This record gives sequence, C-alpha cells and structure tokens, in this order.
Amino acid sequence: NGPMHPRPLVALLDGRDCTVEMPILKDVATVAFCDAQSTQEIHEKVLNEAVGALMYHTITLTREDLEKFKALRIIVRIGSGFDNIDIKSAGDLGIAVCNVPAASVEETADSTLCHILNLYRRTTWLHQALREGTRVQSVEQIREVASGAARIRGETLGIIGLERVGQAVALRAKAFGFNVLFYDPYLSDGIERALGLQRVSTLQDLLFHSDCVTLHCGLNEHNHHLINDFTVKQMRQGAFLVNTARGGLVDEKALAQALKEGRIRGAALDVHESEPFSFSQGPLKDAPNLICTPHAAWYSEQASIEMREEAAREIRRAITGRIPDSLKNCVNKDHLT
Repeated sequence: NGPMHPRPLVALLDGRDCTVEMPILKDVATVAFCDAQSTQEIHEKVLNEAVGALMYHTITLTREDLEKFKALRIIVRIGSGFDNIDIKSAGDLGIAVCNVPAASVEETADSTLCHILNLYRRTTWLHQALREGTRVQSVEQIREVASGAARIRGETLGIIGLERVGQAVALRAKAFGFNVLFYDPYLSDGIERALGLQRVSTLQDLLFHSDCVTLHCGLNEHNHHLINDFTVKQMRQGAFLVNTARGGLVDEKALAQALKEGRIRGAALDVHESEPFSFSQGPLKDAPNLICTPHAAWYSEQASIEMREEAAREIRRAITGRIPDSLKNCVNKDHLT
C-alpha cells in the first residue's frame, strides 16, 4: 500500500519499444520505458512508483536493485532465462517474477543445429575465408581450405540439459545420424525412454563420450563455469563445443586456452558472458576456430511478437487479476511474501 494510484505504472527497464505491448496494456497500465542499462539509469519516479516491470537480458537485478523499488509487485521477463534476476530475494520482498518459456524454443534449436553443422561442415569459416580473399582452385586446395570437415554419422552429440531446447535439439540431431546422448540431473527418470535417448548420470561421462558437446542449461549457483580447466580436460581430443544457453557456463579463459592448444577443435558461441563486446576485448582474442553470433539464437520477428504479447498479458493478468494466482508463468512461487 504505497504512494499513489490512478492506473498503475509499468516500466520496460532495458528497452525503448513498447509498440507490441501497447494494445494489450493500453487501458490497464501507464506505459513508460526507461531504456536503462542498469538500475542507476532508471529515473527516480520509476523506482518509487513502478507497479510492474518488463525486462529483457540487458540489465541484471540484484537484491540491492530490488530493495530500491518501492511499489513493485511484478517483474516479467521477456524471454525464457531469468538468471539476470535474483528471484529468491525478489520474492523475499514480495515481487513475483515470471517468464516467457516457450516462444523461441524451436528458433533456438535451429540456430543450435546451424552451429553444430557450421563446425562440422565449416560452412561459415569457408565463406569467411572466401570473403577474406582466399583462393580455392584444385581439389587438393578444397581438401586443404576445408581441412577437417567431418562426416557427422556415427558422431556422438552430448547434450547438457534436456529441459526445453535440449529436447528439440536432440530430435533434430537424430535425423543427421548423430549418436545422441544427454546429461540432465533435474529431469525425472523415464523421459529418456519416452524420447528414446541415451542418458548418462555424471557430467564427465558425457564429456568423455561426446564428439560434440552442446549446452542448453539454466544458469544458477552450481553450474556457473561448468566448463573450465578441470572439466575442459575431461572432453575429447578436438571435440566441438556449442553454447547457446547462458554465457556464465563457460570459463572463456579456459576455453580460449583450450582452443589455441588444439584440444578443442572449434566452438560456436551465441553467448559470451561478458557484456556486449567481444572478439576485440575478452579472452577469446584471436582464438582459432570460433564462430560468434550476438545473442541471437532466439530471434525471429514472429517469435519476438509472440513473446512480447505473452509477457504483456502476464503483466495484465498481474494488474487486473491476483498475485500469484492469475499469473500463468510465475517462476518464484516458492519464495513469495
């Protein structure tokens, strides 16, 4: 029961476009966007009054940031992952946090397969070479310039985390002749049978046996820097690494090192946990055999529209309905006061 009323304020924290949200929110909320990179860039009014918040992945919200909001009831994340939010302490303050789990599931799995195929077939590097003036003529040169393209069939793809994307990735994999096995601790027993996938129990198990390792794992306390000096050594000689999950899962220091030494034949990263920049600054400087996309595995126009509208509705359900009942996609029911 804080400060003020008429019709409640809902702020887009790390963006400046609400044109998709506007027809859903118009009548029930006062729309304003703070285009803020951090909590400092969000104006005074907003912290003191914001009833609901909409946000993407650009801004991290910590207990410190959360303590500052005075009338905050809900924070809705436009997208799946909410590691950029302290969900524990957010509920400990009474703010329910939600997400959009579904929108870009297949878009992500497609970029993933793209990445896997781009390492195995060298399509991207081969094009980049052609751009950069390389000059392929004889068959000998074809074999040379495309040196170490591989036959996929028989190859073992190890998937880490078979919640959502993990699944779609796997199914697709199958059709390419990939030997598909996975590691996921939080998933219940049985699923691997229903899906006809091999499951291993330990992490080093998958590392040991996969020719290609992809990440599709939520980011939390434990799995931070899951790939590092110790675990990276448990991988195969010249095993490919794909990461379109979160960035904090891979010690870029250890990966950059391992790429140069030749122990990891190539990596494809859509997520480099190291805010916007890289390739010019960061450990991955001149790391050989390393594809990079700018956090775009999720993106397609139609998926963006979709997730924006779902996020918008959650906000509406929040405002007109009741916390935490009305909410369809709440992620900290467990932590609410």
